[PDB]
Amino acid sequence: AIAQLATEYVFSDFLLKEPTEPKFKGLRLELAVDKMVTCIAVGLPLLLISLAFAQEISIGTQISCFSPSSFSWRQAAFVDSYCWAAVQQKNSLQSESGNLPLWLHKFFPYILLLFAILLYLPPLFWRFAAAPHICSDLKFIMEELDKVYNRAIKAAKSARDFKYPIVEQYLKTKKNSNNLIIKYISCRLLTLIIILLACIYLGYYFSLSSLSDEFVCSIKSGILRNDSTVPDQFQCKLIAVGIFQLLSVINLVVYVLLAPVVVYTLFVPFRQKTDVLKVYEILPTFDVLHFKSEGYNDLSLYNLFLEENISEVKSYKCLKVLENIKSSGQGIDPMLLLTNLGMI
Amino acid sequence: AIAQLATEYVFSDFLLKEPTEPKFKGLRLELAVDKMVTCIAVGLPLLLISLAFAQEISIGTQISCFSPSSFSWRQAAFVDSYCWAAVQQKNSLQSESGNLPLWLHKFFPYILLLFAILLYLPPLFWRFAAAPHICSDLKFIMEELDKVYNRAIKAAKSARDFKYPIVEQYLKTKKNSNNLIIKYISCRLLTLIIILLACIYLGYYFSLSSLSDEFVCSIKSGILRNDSTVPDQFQCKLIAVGIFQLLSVINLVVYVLLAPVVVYTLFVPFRQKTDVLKVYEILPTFDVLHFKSEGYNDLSLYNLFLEENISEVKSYKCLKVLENIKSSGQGIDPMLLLTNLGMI
Amino acid sequence: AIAQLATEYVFSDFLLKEPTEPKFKGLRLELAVDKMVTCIAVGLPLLLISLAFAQEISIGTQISCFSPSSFSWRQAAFVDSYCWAAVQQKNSLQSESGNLPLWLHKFFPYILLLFAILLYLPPLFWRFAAAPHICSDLKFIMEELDKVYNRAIKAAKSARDFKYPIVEQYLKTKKNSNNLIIKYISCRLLTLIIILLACIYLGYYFSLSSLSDEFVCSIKSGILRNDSTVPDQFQCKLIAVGIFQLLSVINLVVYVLLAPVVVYTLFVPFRQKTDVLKVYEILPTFDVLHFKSEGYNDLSLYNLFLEENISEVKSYKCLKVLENIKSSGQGIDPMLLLTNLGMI
Amino acid sequence: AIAQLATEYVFSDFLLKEPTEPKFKGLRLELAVDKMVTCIAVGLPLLLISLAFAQEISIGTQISCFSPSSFSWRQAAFVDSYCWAAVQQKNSLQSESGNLPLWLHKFFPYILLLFAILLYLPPLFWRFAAAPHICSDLKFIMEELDKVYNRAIKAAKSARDFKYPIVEQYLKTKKNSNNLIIKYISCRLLTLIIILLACIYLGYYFSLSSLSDEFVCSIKSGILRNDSTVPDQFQCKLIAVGIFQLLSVINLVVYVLLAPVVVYTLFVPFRQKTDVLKVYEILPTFDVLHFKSEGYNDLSLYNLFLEENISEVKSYKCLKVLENIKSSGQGIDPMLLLTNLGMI
Ligand SMILES: CC(C)CCC[C@@H](C)[C@H]1CC[C@H]2[C@@H]3CC=C4C[C@@H](O)CC[C@]4(C)[C@H]3CC[C@]12C
Ligand SMILES: CC(C)CCC[C@@H](C)[C@H]1CC[C@H]2[C@@H]3CC=C4C[C@@H](O)CC[C@]4(C)[C@H]3CC[C@]12C
Ligand SMILES: CC(C)CCC[C@@H](C)[C@H]1CC[C@H]2[C@@H]3CC=C4C[C@@H](O)CC[C@]4(C)[C@H]3CC[C@]12C
Ligand SMILES: CC(C)CCC[C@@H](C)[C@H]1CC[C@H]2[C@@H]3CC=C4C[C@@H](O)CC[C@]4(C)[C@H]3CC[C@]12C
Ligand SMILES: *[C@@H]1O[C@H](CO)[C@@H](O)[C@H](O)[C@H]1NC(C)=O
Ligand SMILES: *[C@@H]1O[C@H](CO)[C@@H](O)[C@H](O)[C@H]1NC(C)=O
Ligand SMILES: *[C@@H]1O[C@H](CO)[C@@H](O)[C@H](O)[C@H]1NC(C)=O
Ligand SMILES: *[C@@H]1O[C@H](CO)[C@@H](O)[C@H](O)[C@H]1NC(C)=O
Repeated sequence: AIAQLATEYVFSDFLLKEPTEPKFKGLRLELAVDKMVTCIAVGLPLLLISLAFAQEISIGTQISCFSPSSFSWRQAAFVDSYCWAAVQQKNSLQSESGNLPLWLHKFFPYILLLFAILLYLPPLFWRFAAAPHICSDLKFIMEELDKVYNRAIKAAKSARDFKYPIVEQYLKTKKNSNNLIIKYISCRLLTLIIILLACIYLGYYFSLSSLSDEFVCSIKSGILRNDSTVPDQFQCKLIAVGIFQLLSVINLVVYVLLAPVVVYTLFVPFRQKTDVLKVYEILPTFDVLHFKSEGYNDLSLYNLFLEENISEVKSYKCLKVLENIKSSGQGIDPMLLLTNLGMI
Repeated sequence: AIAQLATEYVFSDFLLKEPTEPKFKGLRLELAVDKMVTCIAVGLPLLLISLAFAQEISIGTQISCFSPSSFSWRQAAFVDSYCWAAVQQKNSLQSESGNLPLWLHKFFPYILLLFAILLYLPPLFWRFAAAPHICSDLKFIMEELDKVYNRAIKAAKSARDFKYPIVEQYLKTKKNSNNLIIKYISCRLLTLIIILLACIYLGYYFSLSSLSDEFVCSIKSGILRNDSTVPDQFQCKLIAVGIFQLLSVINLVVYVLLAPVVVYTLFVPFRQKTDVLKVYEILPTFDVLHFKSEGYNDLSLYNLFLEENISEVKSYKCLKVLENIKSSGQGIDPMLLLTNLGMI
Repeated sequence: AIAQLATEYVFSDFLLKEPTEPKFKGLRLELAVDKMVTCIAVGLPLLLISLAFAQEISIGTQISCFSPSSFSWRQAAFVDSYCWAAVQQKNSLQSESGNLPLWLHKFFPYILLLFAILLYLPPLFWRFAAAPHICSDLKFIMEELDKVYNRAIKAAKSARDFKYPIVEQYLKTKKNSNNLIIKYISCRLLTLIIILLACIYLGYYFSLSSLSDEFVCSIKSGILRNDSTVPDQFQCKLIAVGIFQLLSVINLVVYVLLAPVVVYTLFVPFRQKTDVLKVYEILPTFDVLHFKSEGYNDLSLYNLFLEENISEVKSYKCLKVLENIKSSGQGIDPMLLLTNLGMI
Repeated sequence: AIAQLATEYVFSDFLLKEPTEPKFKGLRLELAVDKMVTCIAVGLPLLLISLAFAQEISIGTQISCFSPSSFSWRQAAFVDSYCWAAVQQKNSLQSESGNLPLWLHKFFPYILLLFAILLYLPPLFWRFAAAPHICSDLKFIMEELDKVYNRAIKAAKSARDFKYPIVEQYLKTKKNSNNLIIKYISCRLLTLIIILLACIYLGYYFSLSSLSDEFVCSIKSGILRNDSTVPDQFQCKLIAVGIFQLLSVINLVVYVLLAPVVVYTLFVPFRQKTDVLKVYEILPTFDVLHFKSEGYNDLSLYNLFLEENISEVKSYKCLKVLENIKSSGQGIDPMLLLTNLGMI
């Protein structure tokens, strides 16, 4: 049913499942824009395939050949099945557009599934090769931030009654290596390349004459060759090709809307904005240094992932509360922090 | 079965699922009127699609063409499938109303699913882009309110035997920025625009002549062109078009009933009523200031979400009990609060 | 299968599911008579729809038209499907009873599902708009009653070795406002109105001539108009209309049995009986005042919901044990209470 | 499949599900004989319905009409479906036995499902109206018995190193009111009445001539009336009527075996036997009084439910161990109790 496919592929959490494992607990490991680009680019061809054969849009078989009236039921079934299998054998069928449109019309679901798989591959490579590396580091950074917050408020609480910037040094180190960022821009670049190839294929397929689904087929190989009761050629038509083209144009539109999103995603430093650690600079136990910007290096990628997963950090939430209050400038940062009383 | 679709789409918790995650625990993050508008505007086209092809309303195929009596079973099947695929090819079919009604009749389920998806998109954008931002802030506000209540009753209990309005300052800050409110009114405005476009389409479709489902179809392209045994044209009829129109008028009625609800939702300040924090003004540890009204700013949105999710706050419940008792004015607020004894 | 539908709609907990949420834990929030009225009025039309097309009661298609013998299989299928779609087009079919019976016969499942949905709507509005408001208040009242019981037995225990009637004042306040009660009687009144409209429709439908399922149909629009091989008119019959009428009379009987139940439910003060708080009057820490009767106000509704959900209250259970023992009058209330020793 | 229905309706826990709720934990609330009577009287008609249409016992359609040889496939299908729908219209069909056997043959599954539902109704009324009332009281009685046992062994333990019979007074009070017992005998009496009505109907139906499934049917209303190619009348036969009668006699046999069980259940005092509290009379902290017998009052019903659910009571188990040992009379009750050492 149409509504079942709708639920399964947009309303269900299709490709939105969090990693079912206690190693990454609440950690996203895939940027929201990347998760939605993957969800679209993968589920749309699948949702389109499932629609192209919805039981109410499909009239029946995928091909019909119009055997003569003298032909029995089973002879007509033979003609249909033979021509269906004969869209490959170029000698049997004669089509005005060519044999390539026939191949594309028969194997359109396979090609869409191929595009879905190829578009799922880069997110899979990211989830397996580079997601744990960033997950461990991000979990460590969040733990260290919570610890420095607790120590800062404990020092402030003792005042109301070591000191090494380890996380800052770790991020300074991340500023050097660029392995994770080249992995990220490589998976994004393969996603963009496959999306553009899919756009090219879908634009070509939609550009077909729309009469290329009608091909002349001749069951005259083998012992049927010099047979006389069988006519020389049959007029076959590939049903559901109009549906294929109407769905291919939808896929092409969505993909050419998605490609600018991927291209923008490709520029990872430009997206690093709203410096997340700047809110921590108001802590005594934390050095006054953001030092996170301007590079095609893993530091910018970590900045993005921190900007995403930082809302889970309670200390960040309270510090951002104080920072927003500081916009008015009524009281003072350490006083409001001591008032806070939120170690964990 | 009809009853299965009924269960799935009204009696089941379709699109009423709470976010399956411990980040938002009992927090709604979608106003009840917005949740019901989404549920209706999305499930109704899906429920209608599933009904339009219920096994007891569908007689069989979606098209029937009445081949001549001389035609065999398979030749008639070819005529049916050819004309079904030929509602697209404008050269083959001749219809009094035009080819556009034929397109709309064949692809009515697809268009309804498209409307369902487009109507689901703004709630999805709200759930992903702006729901966590409001969720963290609302959870922090509820925690701070419980904390101030506990501190107020502890001070009162010590009397029977810091002091910074942090949440008030946070809300004062929210009064300034308007990012969340423009996100909210933007998703609501896109919902209204898509609902109005769906109303326009459904009113047009229902306005079709009701004989536009009968089209004359000619299987005479290719080698069949100069064939003589095949008649010049066939009288095809698109079954289940009357069902499509009867369901389109239902969808249009429900949508023109839903559009005023969305328009009213669009006026977020007007809906901010029954000042929820006013009940907290009777606490000594809480400054005597509501300061939440009159603006197209995120403060009004936060007021709505607080009015919704505030029933989960135990301190709010007890304070509202005292406030309602105060209507009689028998005793006194601090005495009844000390009697209360409900820290958590 | 018949037995599967039987299980699903009477033997399963259909529409008897407790709210899957920790906000209301064991709280009913829907009076037993209201829950059963909803279950009947909603599941009966669904159970009837599912029966009307049980695979053993359905002979096959919903319509049969008796084409001539010369007509091929596919031509007869065209006649059947055309007339099925032509019960709408009033020009094609000529029926003695009229076109309205034909519409009602084709769309009987849709009309029953519509009645099921409309009858489910008021309980849904109650569950979403007014159920949490009463749930929070009822949970607070139960907690306060358990607390006053514990304090009374602690005072009695200290004797064997504040004092503000907060819940009594809260109920006195509830005695004033009538928002919840007008919401309740409004949902009940809409339920009664929809039940009466369903009774009217089902009584009309069952009153049909029982030969209105036989209609004369003419496939002579379009190019078939002046065709000669096709006969002027076909004798079609809507199968499963007798089943529809036999099920409509069952639905009408059950609904006219249900309507007095809803009318009685409408009189909420009359149903407030067996004063539940009267059992608490034997506590020293509880003022000697029931003060719950005689009004179209939210207090009577709260009395009903307390009478329903009060069995979950342990203190109420023990107090009712003592009250029943007091019928004999052998010992004394405070002595038996001290003996009780059931703080929680 | 037959074996699937067998599993579902005898081997599965069909209608043996414990109440899925923490209010009644291990409490039966339905006497074993009543639970089995309900299970039989409800699942047997359902199991019979599912068997009457098992895919291997059903040859195909439920009716076959033997159109002439000249009739096409679709004309014969029309005759079959018309006569199927025409068992209702008394003018069309002429049967030797009458139209009532035809009605009963077509709607036999519906009538069996109706009997299953009506037989499920009294157990449902008991489970909803009177089960919680007895559940709370029984749980309280079990808790009080465990408490009195603990206090008795604590007094005995202190000897080796208040005093109010509250549960006895509660049962003395139960001896007065008869609301629960009239509810119980009323649900049992409705069960017996419905079982007897089902026996009457099944004995009548099985008494049919077994040729009443063959009826003469005439498709000659409407424009077919004066038609000549259609014969005057068709010989239709309702297949699966022999299966219906063979299953109706099985249902009747099981029901006339079940009716004496229900009649015996109706005599609730006679079933109150093996005085369960008599085992508690050997406790010092428990008064020496059974006081539970001889009445059409709720006390006898509570005696039955205690006899059923008392095995869950650990104190009862240990006391019955001591009572059985006392049959030999070797030692002494208080000494063996002190030896016991089973407070909980
Ligand atoms: C990502 C964006 C740019 C994609 C836009 C669609 C492009 C790729 C589509 C739309 C129209 C298409 C063309 C339509 C027709 C022809 C003629 C044919 O003999 C060769 C292919 C060719 C030349 C197609 C190549 C692909 C094409 C240019
Ligand atoms: C939201 C509310 C206002 C929607 C009401 C339905 C509207 C959009 C519907 C109802 C009747 C419809 C009209 C009916 C007939 C025609 C004639 C046709 O040649 C062009 C479209 C046109 C002019 C339709 C446009 C859309 C229409 C005006
Ligand atoms: C709730 C109770 C009162 C419902 C009882 C059923 C009522 C509503 C039914 C039973 C018989 C029905 C009538 C039977 C026949 C006709 C004649 C027709 O030309 C107009 C409708 C009319 C007049 C029906 C109106 C509805 C009706 C009166
Ligand atoms: C619970 C026990 C007593 C049930 C035993 C089955 C009874 C109810 C059955 C068995 C035989 C049946 C009888 C068989 C034949 C006829 C003749 C018919 O013209 C009227 C009904 C009547 C008179 C039946 C009435 C019901 C009947 C007496
Ligand atoms: C069929 O007959 C033709 C006659 O020209 C001949 O050339 C060909 O070889 C024959 N093929 C078979 C399968 O006999
Ligand atoms: C069919 O015959 C006609 C005769 O006018 C001719 O014009 C046309 O080209 C022929 N087409 C084919 C497929 O041979
Ligand atoms: C059918 O023939 C009749 C003859 O009177 C004519 O009036 C009508 O216009 C014709 N219709 C078509 C579709 O040719
Ligand atoms: C059928 O013909 C007979 C001839 O006596 C006539 O009485 C009857 O009215 C006719 N019915 C129709 C439907 O024309």
